Amino acid sequence: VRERMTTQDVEAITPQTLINIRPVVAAIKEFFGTSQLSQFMDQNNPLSGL
Amino acid sequence: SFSDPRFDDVKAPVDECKDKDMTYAAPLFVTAEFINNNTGEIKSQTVFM
Amino acid sequence: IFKVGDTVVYPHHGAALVEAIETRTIKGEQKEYLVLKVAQGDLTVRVPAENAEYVGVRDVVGQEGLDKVFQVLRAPHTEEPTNWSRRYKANLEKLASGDVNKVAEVVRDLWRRDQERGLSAGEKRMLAKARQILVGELALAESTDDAKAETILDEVLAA
Ligand SMILES: C/C(=C\[C@H](C)CCCCC(=O)O)[C@@H]1O[C@@H]2C=C[C@@H]1OC(=O)\C=C/C=C\C=C\[C@H]1O[C@@H]3C[C@H]1O[C@@H](/C=C/C[C@H]1O[C@H](C[C@H](O)[C@H]1C)[C@@H](O)[C@@H](O)/C=C/CC/C=C/C2)[C@@H]3C
Repeated sequence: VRERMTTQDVEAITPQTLINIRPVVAAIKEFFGTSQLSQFMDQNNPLSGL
Repeated sequence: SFSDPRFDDVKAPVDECKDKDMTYAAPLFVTAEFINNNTGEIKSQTVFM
Repeated sequence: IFKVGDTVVYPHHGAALVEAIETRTIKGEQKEYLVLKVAQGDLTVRVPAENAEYVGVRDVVGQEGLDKVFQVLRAPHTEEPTNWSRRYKANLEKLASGDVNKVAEVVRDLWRRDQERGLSAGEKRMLAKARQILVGELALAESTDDAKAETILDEVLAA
């Protein structure tokens, strides 16, 4: 955002033209999949779920 | 700026997501706002995050 | 100048509508902060009328500019050499300039071009985008429909 802020011309931009949410959703999906802390719910019985 | 993250409903129910291998998601809506110090305007979009 | 409920063309975003003229506070004073929503970007733009002339906001030009660009087309014979990167830079700077007549002349040049030659992919992207904003300005210049303005194009474009 700060990078393209200077490269973009005035009176022609909008937050839709400024913001890339692709790295944000990539960070969310990169945490929920393929982390250490995200885990398959070990659920052979409800006590192991709990 | 950035202001007021809010949500929509879920995209799909629980077992439907579990069957179709979709993540049980919900959209993020954010009242984003851009302001120029040069002349001064608000640019109050609603960015889907 | 501007009253609530009037259509008004705001560059580069084009035509938009005023919702109110708020006098909100900064530095003690309260100025002509007109809140204005647009149709494309779906955002509300607080504009002060003290620098509406700075940003160059525009009441919608009608049949004067319409017949102006309609006088320009159907023999829009321009010379530009095969320096087509220079051509694209020139019309991109023109497109940033946001003049209705020049933008219309260049997209009718692009119509004349792809009628024979065929534009590039991003060239056609720029073509369709400028057709979109120019047609929105036209369809609120006559205060009418998008399909009406497109039929207007088809019946004037070398016609
Ligand atoms: C060593 C380790 C996990 C091992 C695979 C199992 C943990 C020890 C289980 C035990 O002996 O009691 C650590 O796991 C992570 C962080 C560091 C380590 O990463 C590590 O070094 C190893 C893996 C880190 C992330 C793995 C992600 C994915 O790999 C698969 C899918 C995703 O997560 C894994 C899920 C494992 C659940 C386990 O659950 C255990 C039983 C089984 O061993 C497993 C079913 C249950 O005892 C449960 O109560 C205990 C859960 C562990 C608590 C939090 C662990 C986070 C599954 C194997």
